[PDB]
Amino acid sequence: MRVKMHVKKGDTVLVASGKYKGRVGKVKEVLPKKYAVIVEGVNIVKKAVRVSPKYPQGGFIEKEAPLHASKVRPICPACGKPTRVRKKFLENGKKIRVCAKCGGALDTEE
Amino acid sequence: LRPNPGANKRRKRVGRGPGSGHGKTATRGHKGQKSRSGGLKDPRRFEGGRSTTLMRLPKRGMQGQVPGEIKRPRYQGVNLKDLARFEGEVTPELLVRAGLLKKGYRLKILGEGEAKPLKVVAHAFSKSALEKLKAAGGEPVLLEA
RNA sequence: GGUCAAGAUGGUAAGGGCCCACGGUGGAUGCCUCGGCACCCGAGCCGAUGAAGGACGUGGCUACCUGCGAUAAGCCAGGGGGAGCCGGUAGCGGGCGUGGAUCCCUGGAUGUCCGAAUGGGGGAACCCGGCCGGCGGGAACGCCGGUCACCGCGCUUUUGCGCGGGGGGAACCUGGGGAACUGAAACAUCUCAGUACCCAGAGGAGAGGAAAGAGAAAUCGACUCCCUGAGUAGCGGCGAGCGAAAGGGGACCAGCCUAAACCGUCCGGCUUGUCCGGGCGGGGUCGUGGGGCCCUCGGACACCGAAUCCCCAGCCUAGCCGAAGCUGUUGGGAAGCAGCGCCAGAGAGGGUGAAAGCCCCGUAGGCGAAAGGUGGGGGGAUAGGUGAGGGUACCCGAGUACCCCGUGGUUCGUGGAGCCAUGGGGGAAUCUGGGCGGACCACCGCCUAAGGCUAAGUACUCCGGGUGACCGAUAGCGCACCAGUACCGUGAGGGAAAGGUGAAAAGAACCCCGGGAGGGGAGUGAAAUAGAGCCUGAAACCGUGGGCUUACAAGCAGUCACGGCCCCGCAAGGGGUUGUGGCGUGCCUAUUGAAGCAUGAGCCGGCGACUCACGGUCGUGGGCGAGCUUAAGCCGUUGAGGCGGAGGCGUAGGGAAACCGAGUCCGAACAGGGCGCAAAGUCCGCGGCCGUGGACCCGAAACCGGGCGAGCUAGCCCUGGCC
RNA sequence: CAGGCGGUAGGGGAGCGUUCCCGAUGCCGAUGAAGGCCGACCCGCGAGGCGGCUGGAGGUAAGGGAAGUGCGAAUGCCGGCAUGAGUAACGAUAAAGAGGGUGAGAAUCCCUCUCGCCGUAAGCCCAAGGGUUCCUACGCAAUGGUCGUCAGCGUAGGGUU
RNA sequence: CGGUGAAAUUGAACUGGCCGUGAAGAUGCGGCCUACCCGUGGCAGGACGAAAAGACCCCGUGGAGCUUUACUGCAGCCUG
Repeated sequence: MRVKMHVKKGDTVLVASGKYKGRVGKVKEVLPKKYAVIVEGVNIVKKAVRVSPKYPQGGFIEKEAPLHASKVRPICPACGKPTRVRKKFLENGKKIRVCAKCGGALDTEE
Repeated sequence: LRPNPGANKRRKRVGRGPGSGHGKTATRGHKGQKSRSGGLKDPRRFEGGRSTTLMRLPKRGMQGQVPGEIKRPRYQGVNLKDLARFEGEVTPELLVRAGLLKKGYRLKILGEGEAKPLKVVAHAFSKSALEKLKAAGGEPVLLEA
């Protein structure tokens, strides 16, 4: 939780929570880790405006706070994140490797 | 985690304010705050001057010497010596240079109990010294500049 | 049952008094911080390439806090970097980006107008002008532009071309000039003090810095700062007081130079021969020679104070990794209780809905890294310039040394008063020279003056980092965040307050009285007596209800007693409430003396005053009797203590001293006083305690320094008007 | 058994909380840190436990060490909150009364009609100095010394060449 | 009556007269005489009324402003 981070759009687990049921992290800041797991919001029973239906009450409430979420999940769930061994000419690949592994290859899924 | 100061040591009198119930500390106004009053001594100072004088140490700073360091044949022979040769030089341990008013200056013959001299060359031998030095059995000497 | 005479008691509050319940205004406040403050290390120069420091601008849509300035939420290039950003605004309305977008750094570009300002003026932040370029309606106008003080400074006297400075800066710093208080319980010498303050100026640190020194031993050897040197040596209405210096311990250790006629060279000289003037030099004194003549000479180790250059350039800010748990479980929560499985050259800490080594943290673990901006090291090279022997008539570091008085320094206040230092008048010596040790004279000794340069060790704190038997929002910087701004003053100048809703915004659709606020519901949620000034949220004061109590009463208060109520009560009885009665001058300060009519006192709350550093000094708790250790060098998450033996106290003292010495000065006196008598202290601490320091705390007339104002007021000057 | 025990100045002794330092964090704790609110067990007291309510997280000592500390009280310091008081006061004795209007409400706004006081000023005018505001449109919880649907008040927009 | 809504001083006070008394001019202590609960519009006597820690003073080896041929110097003038 700093100028540096955890997972990004990613897809991860909820340990100390109420859901645990991991899923799509719609957006995650740089400093306040502020990340939305699309896993628990509300309605803000909207303005009474025609902003929302003239008869409103916003629906998708999803600002995800706490940072006990168990980011990253290869064939393994709760795991920290490795770093590199480069291996290839100019190779950062700070992919995530521990027990199972996941790096969010630019392919099949984030 | 236990050895509290034995007997009394710890704060003995940092007595705060003036009295459990009451308080005020001293006399009457004559000794208020900015009241560090007639200090050390009023009429006592009158005394202080009270008298001509016969001891005058004039406009200067460079006196000579004739090294008056009180040394004792008694400490010597009772139990810290070598009955013939010790010399100013060997007197460090000697408590007749290991104090303060002339450490390195001159060791005199506090000739006392029994004989009363010095059997080691040097400087400072009471006359009584010269004599019981000669009796005790000693080779005293005295060269200059 | 009715009539009358008599007596005794009862309830009936407009309000008020003690008690209990339940509110409100007020913020104590417990804790809690992106905020101080304290110490230590790191760091230490800004500016005309017109800076520090501000005026007016720009952000599609912005008063403001921000960053840029007219190419203005920024353009350029390189260093860094993982995938999100269009600063604090989240909202509107639109976006850029894994063909390194946000952003961290280093060097880039215009870089508005003011501000040293300088092209000129000017109430700065705004109006003027002269030169070449440009565009426009051409000339006139008017913009971008490049343009044009002043200073002194050296160069081609003609470039007046080509430089310099100036302008800053919290504290440290050098010199310039330089004060009353208070003390001396008055106070004129004296004192604070060469302190405060005005100034000028070099810095990043200057200061001082190789000896006409010390000091007297046939000794030392730059300068600076620390400990010690004695607070003695001493300076003095010898009074308050003030107070050294060599040495020793320590730290830090380069030394280097120029006119100094003589050389010759030379150009100018005057005027010519043989004087002076100024350039090159050898000479260019380190602890003494230098030059010129004669002879012995001589044919590779030394670097600067940046001489200087290349580097591992230390960093600057971006870097990187990086140790091990889940199941359960009481919970709105768990990181918690419980189960088993886990890490560790890294159990420093914070952060993840209540207290984790194994969850968040690029930390302690260790390692990391760059082509810019800075150098000591280690080494090189660059190396100016140093680096011989005697002989001989001498000429060759300052224009004043020196001596009279008039003065400064210095531990020196006038004195027998020295040395350096200068304001007056005098007024010279080249190493047989000349000041210096002792006023001065005779000695020995000392050093080599009247020029020049700089490093290194103590100071200082703007700025950065870190640590705190250093602070919690009235203490801390006043200042924890749109406080040096609000606001008072003419200016100078003074100089607040206000920190927290909650775990996360889910912070309130919607219905209902109402103009609105605001008020009842629904949803929030774990709570909303957590609801927007909204945590914890007490005292004071005002309020709604309930209990007792009250209209023949004289009393701070009260309060001892008891009786009537009502209360928990098993009783014992315990509560609150009081009518009857007994006895009762309120507290603080300063008083012979107080109820005070003497005083302080409006009520609540938070602040609110005998300390610290040394000297000492007496105690007494503790180590050895000789006992103890500053300044430092060194090891030091914890940083671990160790060593450092210049000393000061003891260890006989007696004296004005010479000295003598446990003895002793008087003295010619065997008479007294200081003893001898150890009857060891010496050190660390804790503490009663003075002396200096503001030393229980706030309190005055005022004296002194530097500035601030004639839109204050009186005057005087200039210039219109009105009677 | 003494034997005594009013007693400021003042001197001696002995305890008390109080926020920190070790606290050799022991931990205690969301079945509450803490402060708070109330109470007929502890203390010779300064204080203590303990019980009950609040209250959201701390807090801390067994033994000892370190101190900005314990306060009516100083016409105190800073902030509240009271008091005469719902009396004194509204800024000029240059007076006003009506009708209709607009409004959630109009003594206190708008028109219009009666009426008094200025007029040599309560005239206009330039200038100074103020620097918003002026206007037009909405609004009034603050502000006018109550009003107030009025404004020189608040919000926005336009306004002097 | 209605809109409004302050200001010093003050322990708190529930505060009669007396004759007395007391630090010597008292509601508040003694003995006693009257008098119930409350408030408004007034009247000024006390509560030494408020006001300002007396400018009357004294006192403080206090301050400050003239002064004078008190004390010492500074200035400027005169002058070997």
